[PDB]
Amino acid sequence: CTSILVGKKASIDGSTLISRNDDGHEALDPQRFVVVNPEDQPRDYTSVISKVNVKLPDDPQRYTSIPNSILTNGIWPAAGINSSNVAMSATETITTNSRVQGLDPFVENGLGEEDLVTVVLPYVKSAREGVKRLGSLLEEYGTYEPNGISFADNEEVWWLETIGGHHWAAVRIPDDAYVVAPNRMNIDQFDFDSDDTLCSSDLKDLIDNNNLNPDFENYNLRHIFGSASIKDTVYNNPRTWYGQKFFSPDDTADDPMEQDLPFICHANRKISVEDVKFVLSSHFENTKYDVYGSGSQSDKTLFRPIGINRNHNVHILQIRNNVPTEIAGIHWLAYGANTFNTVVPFYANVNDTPVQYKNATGKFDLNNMYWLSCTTALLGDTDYDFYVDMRNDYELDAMSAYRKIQNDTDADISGQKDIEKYLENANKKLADVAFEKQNKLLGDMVTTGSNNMKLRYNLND
Amino acid sequence: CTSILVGKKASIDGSTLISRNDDGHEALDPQRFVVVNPEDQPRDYTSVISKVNVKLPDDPQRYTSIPNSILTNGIWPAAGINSSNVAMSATETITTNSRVQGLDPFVENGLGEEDLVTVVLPYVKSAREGVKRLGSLLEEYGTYEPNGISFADNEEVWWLETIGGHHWAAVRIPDDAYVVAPNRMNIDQFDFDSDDTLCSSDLKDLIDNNNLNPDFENYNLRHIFGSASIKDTVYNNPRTWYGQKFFSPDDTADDPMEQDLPFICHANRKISVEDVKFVLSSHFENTKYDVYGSGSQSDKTLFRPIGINRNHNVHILQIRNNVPTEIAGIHWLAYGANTFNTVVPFYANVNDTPVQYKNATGKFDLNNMYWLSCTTALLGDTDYDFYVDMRNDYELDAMSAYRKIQNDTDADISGQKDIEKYLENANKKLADVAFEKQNKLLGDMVTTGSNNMKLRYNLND
Amino acid sequence: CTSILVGKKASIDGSTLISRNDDGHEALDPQRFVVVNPEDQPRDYTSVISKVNVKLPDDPQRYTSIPNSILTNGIWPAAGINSSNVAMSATETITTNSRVQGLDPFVENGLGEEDLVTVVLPYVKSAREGVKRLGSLLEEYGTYEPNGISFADNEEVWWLETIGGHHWAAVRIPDDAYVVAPNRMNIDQFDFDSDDTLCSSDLKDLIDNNNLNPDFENYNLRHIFGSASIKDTVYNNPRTWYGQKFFSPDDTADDPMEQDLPFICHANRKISVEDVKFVLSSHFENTKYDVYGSGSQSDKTLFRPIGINRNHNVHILQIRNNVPTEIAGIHWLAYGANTFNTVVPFYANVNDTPVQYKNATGKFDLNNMYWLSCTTALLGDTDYDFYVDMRNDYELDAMSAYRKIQNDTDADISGQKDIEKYLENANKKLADVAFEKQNKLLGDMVTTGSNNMKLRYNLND
Amino acid sequence: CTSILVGKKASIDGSTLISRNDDGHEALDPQRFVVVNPEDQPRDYTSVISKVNVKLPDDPQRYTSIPNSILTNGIWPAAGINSSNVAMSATETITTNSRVQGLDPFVENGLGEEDLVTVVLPYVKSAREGVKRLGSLLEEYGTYEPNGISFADNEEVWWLETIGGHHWAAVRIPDDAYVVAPNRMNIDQFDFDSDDTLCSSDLKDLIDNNNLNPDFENYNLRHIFGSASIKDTVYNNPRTWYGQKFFSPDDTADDPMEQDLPFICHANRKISVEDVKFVLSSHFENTKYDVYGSGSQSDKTLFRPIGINRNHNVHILQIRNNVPTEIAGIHWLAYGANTFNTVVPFYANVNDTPVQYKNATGKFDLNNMYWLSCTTALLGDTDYDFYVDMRNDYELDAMSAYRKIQNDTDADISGQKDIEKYLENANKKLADVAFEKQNKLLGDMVTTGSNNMKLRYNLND
Repeated sequence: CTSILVGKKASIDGSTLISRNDDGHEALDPQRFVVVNPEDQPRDYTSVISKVNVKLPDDPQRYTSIPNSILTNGIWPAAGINSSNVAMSATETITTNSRVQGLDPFVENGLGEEDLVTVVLPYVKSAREGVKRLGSLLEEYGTYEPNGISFADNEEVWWLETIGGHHWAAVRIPDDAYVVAPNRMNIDQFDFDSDDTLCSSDLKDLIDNNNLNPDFENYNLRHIFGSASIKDTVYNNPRTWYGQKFFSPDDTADDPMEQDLPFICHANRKISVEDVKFVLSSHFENTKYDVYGSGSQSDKTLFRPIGINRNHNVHILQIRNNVPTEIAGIHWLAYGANTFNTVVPFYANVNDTPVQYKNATGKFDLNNMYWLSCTTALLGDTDYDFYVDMRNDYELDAMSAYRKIQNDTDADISGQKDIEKYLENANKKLADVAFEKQNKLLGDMVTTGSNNMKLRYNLND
Repeated sequence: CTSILVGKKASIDGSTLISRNDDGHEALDPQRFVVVNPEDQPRDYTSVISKVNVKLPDDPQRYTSIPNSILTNGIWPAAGINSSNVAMSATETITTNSRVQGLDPFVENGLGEEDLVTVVLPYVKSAREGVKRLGSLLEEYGTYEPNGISFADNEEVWWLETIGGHHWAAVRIPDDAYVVAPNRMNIDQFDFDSDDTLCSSDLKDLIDNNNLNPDFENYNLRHIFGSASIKDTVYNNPRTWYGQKFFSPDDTADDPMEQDLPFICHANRKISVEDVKFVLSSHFENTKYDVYGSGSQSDKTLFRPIGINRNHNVHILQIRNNVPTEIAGIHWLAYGANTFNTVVPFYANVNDTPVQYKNATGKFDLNNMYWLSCTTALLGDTDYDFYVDMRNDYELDAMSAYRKIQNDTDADISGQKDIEKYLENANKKLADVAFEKQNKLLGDMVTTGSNNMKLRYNLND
Repeated sequence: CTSILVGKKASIDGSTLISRNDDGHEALDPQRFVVVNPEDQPRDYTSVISKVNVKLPDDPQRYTSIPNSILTNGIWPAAGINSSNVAMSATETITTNSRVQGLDPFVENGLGEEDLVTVVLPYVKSAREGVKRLGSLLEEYGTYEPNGISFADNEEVWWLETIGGHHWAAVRIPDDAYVVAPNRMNIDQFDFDSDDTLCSSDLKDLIDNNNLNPDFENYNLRHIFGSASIKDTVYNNPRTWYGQKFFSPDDTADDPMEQDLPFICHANRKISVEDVKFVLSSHFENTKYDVYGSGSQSDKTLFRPIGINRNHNVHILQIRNNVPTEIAGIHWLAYGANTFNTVVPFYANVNDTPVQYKNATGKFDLNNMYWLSCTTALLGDTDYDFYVDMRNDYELDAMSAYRKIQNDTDADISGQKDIEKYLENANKKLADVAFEKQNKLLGDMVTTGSNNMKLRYNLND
Repeated sequence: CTSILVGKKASIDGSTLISRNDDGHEALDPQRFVVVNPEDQPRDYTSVISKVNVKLPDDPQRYTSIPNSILTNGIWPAAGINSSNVAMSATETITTNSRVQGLDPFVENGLGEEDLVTVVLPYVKSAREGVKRLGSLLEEYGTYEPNGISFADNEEVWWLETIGGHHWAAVRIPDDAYVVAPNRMNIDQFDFDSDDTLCSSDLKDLIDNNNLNPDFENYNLRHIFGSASIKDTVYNNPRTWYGQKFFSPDDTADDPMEQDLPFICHANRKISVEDVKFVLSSHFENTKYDVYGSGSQSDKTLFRPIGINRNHNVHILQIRNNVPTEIAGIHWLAYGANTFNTVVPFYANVNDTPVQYKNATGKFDLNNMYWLSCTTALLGDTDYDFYVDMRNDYELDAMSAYRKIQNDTDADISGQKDIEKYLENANKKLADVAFEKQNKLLGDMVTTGSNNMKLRYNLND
């Protein structure tokens, strides 16, 4: 996974943004876009992987989610926005080390990424409440994974990292800052006296009493609890670097392998949703590390890209401030490898979701946006330079169309007597256009690509 | 397309220059050099592509133009000079983005490059009037394309860029400055209240009220309304870079991909017509990005060149100041890929145009300069290093001959009782010499090239 | 051609030097060393190429010359020294541009390189007079070529460049300076009012009144009248660069393509004849641009070398100051590609020339130094690294022998009752040794080279 | 040849050192180690090559020498130490130029390297006397070669260079300095009145009166009398550079081709015999110019190495100051390519020499150290990286053994009643150990190498 966080003074529109590529192990695994209404939310939750049992409050809020179609390993809701306009994305798999694992081992029947959104998001009314509730659950039930989790509301953005079986720490991202986070523990310098941090009450004592701190001065949490491995230099650090080079070119050096890139960054400009999707779709464009580029075979395959075949979904959760609260929450969503899709700005304030995004099953169905998007990206991968111009045209054309619908819908929000019905209609329009444009792109690729098949022999007359 | 603009204090002769390569989608598409006399100008205009219907004034001025021979997609006049010695070239396709397109979408039945010179140039008496008329027409009819348009008179040079379906902005190029503009939105730092700018009356409000501005301070129009894409780094920015490296070597760094190259520039010397034609004919000579050069296959094909197979026409519109107004307007013109042609300084103050430049049809005819020039450039492309010395000799020889004719014609202008007839004779002499030299060049290439054919076997005795 | 000029305070011996490689279009074209006595000089001269007719004074001075053996295109005397010890070399083909050619075109029945030494050198008694006579002849008869011409006497060295059909400019080289000049216009910064310059009386007015000056300040003649082309960067500038790198290493940068290398230079040491011959024989040794070196095929062939297959003759004209005037004039001479020859210091104060240097015809004859030298260089070219050690040995051995003869001849000059006969005998001794050593070199190359033929099979016992 | 000189304050032990690789034309040419006793020294000397006849004094001193086994071209004694503990090595072939050769040509019946040690060393009692005697003989008899000659006693080290047929100059090396000298004239800045210089009485007049000095100020003898050729950049300068990079790394730049490397140098540490042998055995290790290294074929063969197949002998002549004079003179000696031998510290104060070093003939005999060493080095050359570890072990083991014998012999010197018999016994022990270790090395190489022959097929069981 790759995550990007943006504070409300750092965005182009004064919104908060939290985002993640939901990358799995297998390339394909069908995803659904689903609103969980309170009557359908469990009060007695049991996980599939760990068999953890959690009793949940009887007053859950409605929330958007991105559950797996195939439920063999549980729900895996990934991310969503609740009716208090709180956003949450879980998880970014991060790293740990043997010194802390030796003191606080993973808990086999604890919580995992399978579970976190389901057991946290419906029950909180701010990003800080989300952090605190998740922290409480980790302390009580434990976890069997090293994870990073983002929270946001219209004011604040937070990043929480889990540490061993029960511990955790979290930082409020400054309003004017952004973060790019790969699969490596991220939190660096950490102030135990700050109003902008939270952690296990015993965290400082854990560090101090067990000689966990490698540094002569101060506390850097990933130095203490995380990794700085050789694998980090190729799997993780280059992703951070490329994102920081894009947003902070004059503050970022030219070593993608750097182990101490800052966590919190300040861009040279305000950040758009388009900017976030670009980085989340990237493959080190204009460097020798681009698998579609001009580098040697070894350089082209050295680094894990951000856009990747096993992007199952990408979500950008936006809580806007330039609008009434009933349209503030936007669950931007796309499926499949991010090179050939576009995120669609779905209104989160709805009771149901569009058919092309809700209805994927294990059966291949090109009327569904998961399967259609995956198919497009695979074809594109076979000859990227041949298809990229069509791709670029499609991106501009589709995003323009989404924004027109959003602008029109926003403009007429006043006086609507059935808001959810009004916004469900807007989301249907968005999904319809997204499907039509995705389908037209694949058709254009198939038509032009077929002219360029190996199995051809033309008379040039 | 690629455009170059030169202010009156920046030129070697105190003239204004606006120029463009008229690049199309197909490599070949026959062009004509045509004077549209007032009786030939429509009063009720309807386009072919969009079916926009524009009622035009009943007092059009005579103007030069470069219409397509084949009228399937409309007239496509490209550029010309009117009898008020105002020059116009339309268009340079530029870029846009989804945020502004979402607010002011393209207008399907609006104006396009097909139309602009025809509906603007005949009705204005200054460059500034051209800007204002085009602006009004965009507001009245809309547009379906993102375009850059140049205007000039003997005093001023202006660049207008269209923004969404109806908006626009324009900058007066400083007298001592030049611009190199590729297919990317160009206007950068922008003062709405400056004497040197014009724009939509609502442009600043559009930006401010809709959070379009990505920058912390000030207004940069291409930051706001344009693109800074990966495709820009290979398709657009290197052309700007190569031109600025040629004119401003000590003010230009060594990164062709740079996204924030200046719009307005100041050269280290005064600029000649020969200089402009060189840059408009270039292919990154003496860099690894030259397709005819020594670089790797990937480097050689990485960047879009300026001289290119689909140069349909190249024009340099010159309004001179060292001469009586009746010979101030010069419509420099050539056809086909710019590597093997020369621009000819046609006097614009004429009622008709020379046969070798006027009469191209869809039938291949090597007596016509469009077909002859394309044929020369194609053969030259097959072995550039073999033919370039003949090419270079021809360029000097031809340009010298044109300048002799111009100097002689200028010198005898006083007392001429029929100016148009006098200048038509001069243009006939220019076209006759241009044809003879183009033909001699092709002949020399065919004669020498035939000696070097693959299908050969010589006894070396 | 490549020319090198050295002022009297810049040479190791206080002499003036002017030199040139006389490079033709065809590789071989037999040359002769000939003294033209007054009775054999035309009074009614007509050229072969242009049919120009020039009435000449009835009092010509004796002069050395290097006429073509084959007179199909006229005499082509190249260079010589007259009995006033004035030296002249004509010409170095230079460049021009279309702006000046349009104002002052070439004159088809004008003077050319075929003619210049013949119509100027016999009639002047100083280098400055040479400049003025040539300037006057250009005004009276015109020219059909762009040319650079060197003049020298025991005090001064001048460089004249022709500009269009009739104009010209000339610079006196500072005493302590040198110049390296390729086939490109050379004169840069120019002070019209200096005693060190001469030019067309209307030159400044031509520039000022016709907007020829591209620079914001001052007058740079090659900026105004010459070229700075892409071809210059590979054909011309690297030769200037290599020479300046050799003489002025600490004042010369590392870009061979530089368009604004200085005209007038100051070396870090005094300059010898051996030095001049080295540069005139060079092929970018110890750079990737050496065709005999280690660079890529494209780098090895990118630049025009100074030593080259079409070196027809090389001459270094020396006017000495450490000796009586009767032995001051030395016409150093060699034939064929400069890689495998040596210049021989012939006394110019003679009435006839040595047979091996005088008698080349169109019939191949290895008893003649032209054909023998060409043959040696061709064989050497086939495996330069294999033959270069023999070459280097030969150069030292031959030059040592010439200097011994010169030293002995100089030492015994006092009291000689027939100076011309005494010096003719010395020249015969010089030519005899030159032939013997050239022949011995070729013999050694043939003997050793034959051992290394492809057509071989040896038993290694 | 390559020579290294070390002043008495520059050595690790306070000795003087002069050294040279005696490199011939053919790879192999058997050498002998011979003491010439006074009764066997000619009084009427005639050379073989030049047939020069020299009457010599009737009181020659005993001296060591390294004559050729095959006397076809004369004795060629190379180097030795006389009974006054004066050392001499002749010669290092150097360079010259045509300007001085033209004034003072080689003398065909003069002295050469064949002769010099024989006619100088037996007759002088100091290094300075050696210099003066050689200078006198050059004036009396002349020379037919350009040569450098080293002299030393326990106080001083001198370098003499011959100039033309009769001239010469010499510099006393500063006590704290070293020199590395290749086959190029070496003496640079030169003070005619220093007590540290000696030269031809007319040398300054020769320079001044004949304009031989190329420099604006001062006298640099190799600028005046030597070469700075292209061949120097590959044959000579890189050897100087590599030695200076080794001894003076922080005072030496990174251009091996540099023409003005200093003659006199100052190392960053004191210099050992082991250090000198390393440089004299080197082949640009750890650079791309190492023929046994990782460079391209052209880079690996571009420079002449110091250790080389035609090292016939290497000698390091040491006059010690830490011991009584009767054991001060050490004639370090080895044979064959220096990559696979070790220098042995023979005491010079002896009447005869060890059989393994004295008795080589033209018949191949592996009981002799010349043939055994050559054989070892050839085998080593066939796979250097395979044999180099055995080579390195052998060098340490052998040098350790020699030093033990030297230390024991030095310690027991007092009271030895027959000094020559005592030191001849020591030299026998040294030669015996040297042979045994050289033989063991070759045996180990043959044994391990045989396992790695191409002509093999092993069952891997």
